[PDB]
Amino acid sequence: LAQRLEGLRGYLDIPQKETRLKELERRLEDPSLWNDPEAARKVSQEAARLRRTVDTFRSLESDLQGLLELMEELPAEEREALKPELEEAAKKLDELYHQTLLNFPHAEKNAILTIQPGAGGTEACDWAEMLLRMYTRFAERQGFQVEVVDLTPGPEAGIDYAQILVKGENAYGLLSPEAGVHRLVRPSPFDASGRRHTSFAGVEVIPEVDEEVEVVLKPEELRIDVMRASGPGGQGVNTTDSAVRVVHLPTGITVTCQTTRSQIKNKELALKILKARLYELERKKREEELKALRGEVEPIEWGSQIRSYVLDKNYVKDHRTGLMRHDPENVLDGDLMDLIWAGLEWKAGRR
Amino acid sequence: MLMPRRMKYRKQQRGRLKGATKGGDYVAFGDYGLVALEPAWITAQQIEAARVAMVRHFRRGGKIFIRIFPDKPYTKKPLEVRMGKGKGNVEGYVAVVKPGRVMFEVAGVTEEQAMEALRIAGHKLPIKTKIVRRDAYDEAQ
RNA sequence: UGAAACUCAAAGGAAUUGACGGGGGCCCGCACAAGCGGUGGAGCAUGUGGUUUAAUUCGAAGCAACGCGAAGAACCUUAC
RNA sequence: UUCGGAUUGGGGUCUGCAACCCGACCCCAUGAAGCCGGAAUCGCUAGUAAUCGCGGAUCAGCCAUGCCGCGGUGAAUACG
RNA sequence: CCGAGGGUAGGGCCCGUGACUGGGGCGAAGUCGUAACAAGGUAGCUGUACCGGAAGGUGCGGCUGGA
RNA sequence: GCCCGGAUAGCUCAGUCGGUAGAGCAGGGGAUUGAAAAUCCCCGUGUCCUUGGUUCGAUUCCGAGUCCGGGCACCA
RNA sequence: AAUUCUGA
RNA sequence: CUCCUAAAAGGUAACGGAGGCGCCCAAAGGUCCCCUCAGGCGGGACGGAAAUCCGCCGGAGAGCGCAAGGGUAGAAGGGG
RNA sequence: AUCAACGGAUAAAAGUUACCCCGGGGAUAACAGGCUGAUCUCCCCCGAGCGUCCACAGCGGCGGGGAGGUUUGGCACCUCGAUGUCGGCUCGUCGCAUCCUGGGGCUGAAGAAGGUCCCAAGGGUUGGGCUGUUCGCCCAUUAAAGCGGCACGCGAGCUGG
Ligand SMILES: [Mg+2]
Ligand SMILES: [Mg+2]
Ligand SMILES: [Mg+2]
Ligand SMILES: [Mg+2]
Ligand SMILES: [Mg+2]
Ligand SMILES: [Mg+2]
Ligand SMILES: [Mg+2]
Ligand SMILES: [Mg+2]
Ligand SMILES: [Mg+2]
Ligand SMILES: [Mg+2]
Ligand SMILES: [Mg+2]
Ligand SMILES: [Mg+2]
Ligand SMILES: [Mg+2]
Ligand SMILES: [Mg+2]
Ligand SMILES: [Mg+2]
Ligand SMILES: [Mg+2]
Ligand SMILES: [Mg+2]
Ligand SMILES: [Mg+2]
Ligand SMILES: [Mg+2]
Ligand SMILES: [Mg+2]
Ligand SMILES: [Mg+2]
Ligand SMILES: [Mg+2]
Ligand SMILES: [Mg+2]
Ligand SMILES: [Mg+2]
Ligand SMILES: [Mg+2]
Ligand SMILES: [Mg+2]
Ligand SMILES: [Mg+2]
Ligand SMILES: [Mg+2]
Ligand SMILES: [Mg+2]
Ligand SMILES: [Mg+2]
Ligand SMILES: [Mg+2]
Ligand SMILES: [Mg+2]
Ligand SMILES: [Mg+2]
Ligand SMILES: [Mg+2]
Ligand SMILES: [Mg+2]
Ligand SMILES: [Mg+2]
Ligand SMILES: [Mg+2]
Ligand SMILES: [Mg+2]
Ligand SMILES: [Mg+2]
Ligand SMILES: [Mg+2]
Ligand SMILES: [Mg+2]
Ligand SMILES: [Mg+2]
Ligand SMILES: [Mg+2]
Ligand SMILES: [Mg+2]
Ligand SMILES: [Mg+2]
Ligand SMILES: [Mg+2]
Ligand SMILES: [Mg+2]
Ligand SMILES: [Mg+2]
Ligand SMILES: [Mg+2]
Ligand SMILES: [Mg+2]
Ligand SMILES: [Mg+2]
Ligand SMILES: [Mg+2]
Ligand SMILES: [Mg+2]
Ligand SMILES: [Mg+2]
Ligand SMILES: [Mg+2]
Ligand SMILES: [Mg+2]
Ligand SMILES: [Mg+2]
Ligand SMILES: [Mg+2]
Ligand SMILES: [Mg+2]
Ligand SMILES: [Mg+2]
Ligand SMILES: [Mg+2]
Ligand SMILES: [Mg+2]
Ligand SMILES: [Mg+2]
Ligand SMILES: [Mg+2]
Ligand SMILES: [Mg+2]
Ligand SMILES: [Mg+2]
Ligand SMILES: [Mg+2]
Ligand SMILES: [Mg+2]
Ligand SMILES: [Mg+2]
Ligand SMILES: [Mg+2]
Repeated sequence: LAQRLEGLRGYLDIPQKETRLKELERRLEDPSLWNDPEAARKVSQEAARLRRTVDTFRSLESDLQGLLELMEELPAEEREALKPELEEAAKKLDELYHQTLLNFPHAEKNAILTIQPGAGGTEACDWAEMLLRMYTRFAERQGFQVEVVDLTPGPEAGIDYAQILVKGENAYGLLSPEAGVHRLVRPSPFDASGRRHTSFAGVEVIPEVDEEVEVVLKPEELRIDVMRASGPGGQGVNTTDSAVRVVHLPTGITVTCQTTRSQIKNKELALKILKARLYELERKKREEELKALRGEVEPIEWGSQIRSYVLDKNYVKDHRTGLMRHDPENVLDGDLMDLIWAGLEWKAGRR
Repeated sequence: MLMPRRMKYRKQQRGRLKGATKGGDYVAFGDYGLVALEPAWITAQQIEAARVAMVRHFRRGGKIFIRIFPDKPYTKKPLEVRMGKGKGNVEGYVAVVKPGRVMFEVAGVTEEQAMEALRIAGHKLPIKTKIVRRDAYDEAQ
């Protein structure tokens, strides 16, 4: 975490790529099309900031006993001159490390976890309820406004569904790696002979985004024809352009209407339908987008877990990274800040 | 936008426009102002669409004084409906404006930005306007 | 009259020993019934779930865990 | 209510280095809820139940109304 | 004359394919109820008939692998 | 567009001459259960859609508005 | 005339 | 029936703007005699921000059974 | 007496007609014209802001001014002693607000291609599938497969879906 942060950042890698930036940089090769220039210095600052990183490390490493003299001498100034450059250091130590992780699209949004009990029927419905209390307490004590969306207390035990809001900053970026399958091994409190069975669950997580609903269509967005309606009407139907036709060029969807004898009221009913059928293509694409934001995994059956929890052998093995703690009880109650970082490191690794 | 929040009667007669303002011929607020040359009913939509045209031009600057207020209910019969059968329904609101009326006036800005933030608003009005700066009539002795 | 693909490591007969029966016969126990005094209500003591907390140390969980380890927690104890 | 003694203010003794969290008592002043307890539900067949008081272990003190003992008074009912 | 073969017309068999649809096997977790195994909580099963979200129910006669 | 009828607890719905406010369901606390259901006690929350007015007071009686339910839009 | 009890 | 439209007499149309009436009082009627409001500011146990009191200031903004208008306390209003 | 249709026809009364009829009306609707131009089509003013940069290569928020007389309307002026109504076919002709082809300025025009505005109708502007269709969509092309006015041209020229 603190002592380890360095390595997994391109600690030795970056400091070699860094000069590759400035590499092609100099020698203005007919600087025509603007491209690297942008991500030229910004990618550079990253570099020599691994020194500010080894300075806040050294200033924080030369700080291990950087108070051995303050354990022998309390009053002075030659000992309060580097300190105003040491308090700020223990700050960036965290900064240049968690500002390298959360470094992705939209995380600072309020999150929305969802818990659905996988296999194991009733066990899973309960193990689900426990997984609920977990993030809750966590996010709760973590300084996050927690709003309960849903809670469907299933059949015999536990729940069937749960969805809650995570009001705060980077709430999503935090409770994001959690998204996935969570297994639970322990003798079934439900089973008869307190036998040993395995439980599964699903925990989805997504950023809060859409709040409004706007669907207005510019005139040029469409096209309106008018022709003589087909049907009864004697001279009328014959010599009037009562029949309308709205066509939305982009989608190609078109609507026709000869309902009433008024070209006018028919345009009205027309668009009225057109809109309706436009929101349907608007919501059809409004969800094929946000649903591809759930993932591409989680069959919620066996062998899909990404971190199991055991209680009759006290431990918690995170399959994703390999990490394995020995305090299931602590994890299931808040303790997460450990596996959350790591969870990211693993992930953000490929981007 | 910009309409009353009351009035005793929802719809009122069309009235008539016999020239020369009833008042508001002198500029009694800001430095430079805008005065109407030809009679007309200015719409709520127009007043606003010029008030912004104004600010937007000189963003984060002086103060604008709107001295006309649309308190006349403007009506109109639906489309394709025939004559009679009661008075049309309200469309929006207008403000009566006769020749000489100082509609607008800006304050706390350079004449450079005055005789411009006005020239623009003028193009948003259905009538001819002219610009003026405080002069003859002042409230003193 | 009468198949197949596909799929399972069994399907199945009888007879054992038990367990079980809103099967039977026989028979016990404050099990009911007969009777007396309580609990649930109230204020307080204590144990526990829970929540809260920097921590509110751990265990016990139906009967057979909950005045149980505790036949003595101000610091000791004491594990937080 | 001369029932019932919660809560609270004020004054004190004692143990302990020290009792604000957190001690047990003492005295003055407060005097709360509670007019026999819904659905339910426990114990006991005789010196038993019910009822009264005492002792010990623990232990400086003590949150014991707990636990383990001792005796004093002394029932009801059991067809089946 | 016959004649390989080519064309024309209509048949028969088999293989492949088809929007949709029928029921089937399998599937360590759903929803509904609980039909059968103990007088299985209306003894069960059976050929057939009618009915019903579903097991199933009921009628008629048959068997006992039930009383 | 016209003309009827609506909106009341979380869902489905009663209710009054103008002062009041409800039922069945869901839901919370208890009880039997080994544990659920069922069953059994205890429970409560509503501007009675919005916005005006009349009244001393409006869920209630009138104006208007929004959403939903019906019925018509015919001769050419 | 009173159901249900998954999966090591 | 009341206002406006209606162009300072009266009158004046439109499927023009906006509302009321189809009753009511045995006192809400005659007359005689008294009385004067609504509000606002301070003061006052319960007391809203108007219950009933007290004191100043208040020319009619109150009241007049119900729509609107005119009228009106030098009473048409309040009481006997 | 809700004779409330409120100067009150009887004491006493609803529908339907595409099976219809007569008397009347262009005093009055449906077609066409007319007047109007809200709607429609085209044009322009302003310049927020877009266009990596830069208001105007290409665009134009809020607002504003017009033109045309193709559409849906408003009105009800000739015509009800009759002005035959859709589409197709045939025959065309006029407009320009140009779909090709001829000229030309800009360009975010390298070139070939395009885009936008200007000038310019001389002549051109295909064949089919579906539908009564106008309108549209599609197939196969093309230099292009223009938009309108002519009583939505044309039934004493035809068809009659
Ligand atoms: Mg589920
Ligand atoms: Mg759900
Ligand atoms: Mg017809
Ligand atoms: Mg027509
Ligand atoms: Mg305001
Ligand atoms: Mg004059
Ligand atoms: Mg055979
Ligand atoms: Mg056998
Ligand atoms: Mg027996
Ligand atoms: Mg005994
Ligand atoms: Mg009690
Ligand atoms: Mg342990
Ligand atoms: Mg514990
Ligand atoms: Mg103790
Ligand atoms: Mg310690
Ligand atoms: Mg103390
Ligand atoms: Mg009792
Ligand atoms: Mg007692
Ligand atoms: Mg031959
Ligand atoms: Mg076949
Ligand atoms: Mg069967
Ligand atoms: Mg059964
Ligand atoms: Mg049975
Ligand atoms: Mg049964
Ligand atoms: Mg049968
Ligand atoms: Mg039956
Ligand atoms: Mg039978
Ligand atoms: Mg409701
Ligand atoms: Mg009440
Ligand atoms: Mg009820
Ligand atoms: Mg309950
Ligand atoms: Mg319960
Ligand atoms: Mg209630
Ligand atoms: Mg039952
Ligand atoms: Mg079930
Ligand atoms: Mg089982
Ligand atoms: Mg007059
Ligand atoms: Mg006059
Ligand atoms: Mg007063
Ligand atoms: Mg008060
Ligand atoms: Mg009189
Ligand atoms: Mg009198
Ligand atoms: Mg009569
Ligand atoms: Mg009559
Ligand atoms: Mg009459
Ligand atoms: Mg009659
Ligand atoms: Mg017929
Ligand atoms: Mg005939
Ligand atoms: Mg006939
Ligand atoms: Mg006849
Ligand atoms: Mg005739
Ligand atoms: Mg005429
Ligand atoms: Mg005439
Ligand atoms: Mg006409
Ligand atoms: Mg004509
Ligand atoms: Mg515009
Ligand atoms: Mg024309
Ligand atoms: Mg016309
Ligand atoms: Mg006329
Ligand atoms: Mg005619
Ligand atoms: Mg003639
Ligand atoms: Mg003729
Ligand atoms: Mg030209
Ligand atoms: Mg070129
Ligand atoms: Mg053809
Ligand atoms: Mg055809
Ligand atoms: Mg032509
Ligand atoms: Mg024609
Ligand atoms: Mg025909
Ligand atoms: Mg024919």
